[PDB]
Amino acid sequence: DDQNYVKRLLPDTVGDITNLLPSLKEGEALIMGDSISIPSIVKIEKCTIPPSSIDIKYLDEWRKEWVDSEFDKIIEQWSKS
Amino acid sequence: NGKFYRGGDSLALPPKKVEPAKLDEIISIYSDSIDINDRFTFSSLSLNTKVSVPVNGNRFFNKHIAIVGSTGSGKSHTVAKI
Ligand SMILES: Nc1ncnc2c1ncn2[C@@H]1O[C@H](COP(=O)(O)OP(=O)(O)O)[C@@H](O)[C@H]1O
Ligand SMILES: [Mg+2]
Repeated sequence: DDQNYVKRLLPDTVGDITNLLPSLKEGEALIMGDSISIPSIVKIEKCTIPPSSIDIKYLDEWRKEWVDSEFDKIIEQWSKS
Repeated sequence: NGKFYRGGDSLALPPKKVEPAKLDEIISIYSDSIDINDRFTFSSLSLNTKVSVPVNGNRFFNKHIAIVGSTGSGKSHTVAKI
């Protein structure tokens, strides 16, 4: 539904664009408009001061010991919201 | 003899000598169908800049004009030139 919305109001198009939108990689963008003459597929240059990657490492953090989560300060911050 | 008649399925038996059309026959395609007082020119042919393309100036403006094109293609320039 996003792709049919985007492709209809997209001012230009590129070759084989229907399957291109799911197959875009991580950080890969398709820019078109009147500020760029050729609709091009670009890789956005990696952010050196990132919005901090919020993706918790999961298996290795499960792999360690059963840690004692401090429920008291978690609840008391939940309490004041 | 220099006057253009648009026809359909006119037969030329092969082989026939083929050369590029000169300036006057291409002019006769667009200029001859419109009376000289009725010609209104705002453009020329893309592949032959010497060939001017006139439209029927009365029929150009009574029947409404729809100028359509993408952003940055010059649509406002074509409107301004007309
Ligand atoms: N007949 C023409 N020959 C050469 N360049 C043109 C012609 N018409 C428009 N342009 C160029 O195309 C550019 C786009 O402007 P314009 O067509 O007015 O944009 P829009 O179609 O978005 O209003 C202009 O900067 C102009 O220089
Ligand atoms: Mg404009």
